[PDB]
Amino acid sequence: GPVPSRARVYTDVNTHRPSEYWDYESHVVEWGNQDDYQLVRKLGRGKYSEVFEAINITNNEKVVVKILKPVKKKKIKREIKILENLRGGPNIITLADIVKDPVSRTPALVFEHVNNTDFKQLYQTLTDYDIRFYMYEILKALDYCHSMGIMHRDVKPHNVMIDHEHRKLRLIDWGLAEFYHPGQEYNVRVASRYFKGPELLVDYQMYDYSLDMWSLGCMLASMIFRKEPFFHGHDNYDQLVRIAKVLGTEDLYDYIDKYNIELDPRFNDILGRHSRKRWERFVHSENQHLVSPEALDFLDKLLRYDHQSRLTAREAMEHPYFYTV
Ligand SMILES: CC(C)c1ccccc1-c1ccc(C[NH3+])cc1Cl
Repeated sequence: GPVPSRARVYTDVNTHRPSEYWDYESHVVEWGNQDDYQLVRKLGRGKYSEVFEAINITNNEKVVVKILKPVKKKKIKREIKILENLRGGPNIITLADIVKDPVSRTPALVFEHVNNTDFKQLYQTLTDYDIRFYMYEILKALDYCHSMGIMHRDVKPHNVMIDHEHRKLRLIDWGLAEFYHPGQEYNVRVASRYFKGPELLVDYQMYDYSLDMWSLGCMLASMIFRKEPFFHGHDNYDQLVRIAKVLGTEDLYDYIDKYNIELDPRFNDILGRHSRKRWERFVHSENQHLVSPEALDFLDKLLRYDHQSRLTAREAMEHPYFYTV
């Protein structure tokens, strides 16, 4: 069978805490008063959620209400417990309240409001220092949730809210987040296609916090090279081929051999043979203002097939790319 693996950092943080911390199924959810909130307008619509701007009538504070389609109760309990555990963490979205709709029995999470601006609109005003600054803010959030024995498992631009005016960043959407337990085999059907790590794509279940560091690398690559998404797969199999076209096929086969992974037969038909590309090959006149040798060295240390070989969030914080922050 596959070779076992464990996180290089925060390995046993959940083993040493009482069951109450990580046993989300036993968590008792208590509802606030839905009448304390007046819906203003629709902001977005997720996979299993509708998002509204609202105001807390009791204190005239603007909030965001995430109305959840109750498809899986266990999943709701998991998101709530994690948000409760991480509440007050650096750059972690604050869960302010949990409420229910009496008539339709619909649960809703209430969050602090963030005056967000999308990636496409943000890029034009972003300087090299700004990317270093915000990347460091994401790292503080990841080092914090990893230290708390939690893997985010859905790191992507749509899950990072940025109020550029106030230079305020918040890591959101903890619906796919999970507690890390060494030796545990997790569901690989997590993260969004473009950000899925190689461990997910080759069905290696014993993954850890390093999954988020791959997703962070995908984000950095799309910014510094202005290629969104960086690895543009059309399905989960094709996603690995797009990674192999950059990282080369040699290091991929070294990875599957190292962990004794049984690669799906479909890959022989589509994977092929690819050289390992130099990161400098993606530099052009439109994107060169956000590229530096430090940026490329840093990217090289995140975007590695071997999940054990990627920088942890704390190691990433110590990289020369962030000496200016
Ligand atoms: C600077 C920032 C951390 C970043 C780096 C790499 C890729 C994208 C982004 C990014 C993330 C979220 C949002 C707002 N939803 C906007 C942007 Cl520009």
